[PDB]
Amino acid sequence: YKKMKKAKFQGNVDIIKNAQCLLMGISMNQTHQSGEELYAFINEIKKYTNIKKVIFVITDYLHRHYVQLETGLPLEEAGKEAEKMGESWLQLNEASLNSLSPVELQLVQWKSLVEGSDTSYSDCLSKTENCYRDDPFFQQMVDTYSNEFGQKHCNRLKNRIEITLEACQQAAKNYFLEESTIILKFISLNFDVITYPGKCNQGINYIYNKYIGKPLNFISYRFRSEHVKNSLFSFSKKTEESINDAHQFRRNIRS
Repeated sequence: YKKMKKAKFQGNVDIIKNAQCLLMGISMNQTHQSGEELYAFINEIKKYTNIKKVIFVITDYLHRHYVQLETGLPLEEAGKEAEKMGESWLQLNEASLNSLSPVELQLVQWKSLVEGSDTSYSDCLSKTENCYRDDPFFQQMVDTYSNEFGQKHCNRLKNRIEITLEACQQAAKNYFLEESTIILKFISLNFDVITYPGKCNQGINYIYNKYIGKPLNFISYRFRSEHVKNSLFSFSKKTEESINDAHQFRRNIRS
């Protein structure tokens, strides 16, 4: 026996009621944007019949910075490795993607935003990189992240490879800067509301306010479970492993 997961948006939802296009960045570290929880999300959003379009950005290519750290591969080649994760996500979540209809689905690959589908992205990164040099608030934000996640990653890797705490910090810094910059590419997709099962990335919020000069239309959502007559996903594996986790475990098998 098993309860049903339902999703609910946090705070006043008028921001959704006035929207026609909804965007969500799909993270490879989440467990909350796959399987039951994704289906839960799509179920809730379809209740807002003003939503004609949903955009999912698959955030996998972003991870090449960390995959390079692990593997020593060239960055584009680390990128191919990283894009295996997005293939895993697509294949794990066909049910949810096809359930959106008649709401139109747009799938966006991170690689398309960073490398063209122009010099649109490199221009966007320049703004983010200038901001890191010039804004002590943003510089501290980035530094704080790269120090924290530098540490987490070096301790993850110390026993299996020769690695420096400085190497890990650099990769984490470039990761965060790319992630911060992407919001400048998201606006090109014409979304009206952006959402996530948790708080919005602070890099993303900062860059948006600074260079658009408008409040970001973000709303989070949370999950709850209820007793129901017939509960779905009962044959689902009861193991909360992110796709990044599984792909790492996978790469340990081949050292």
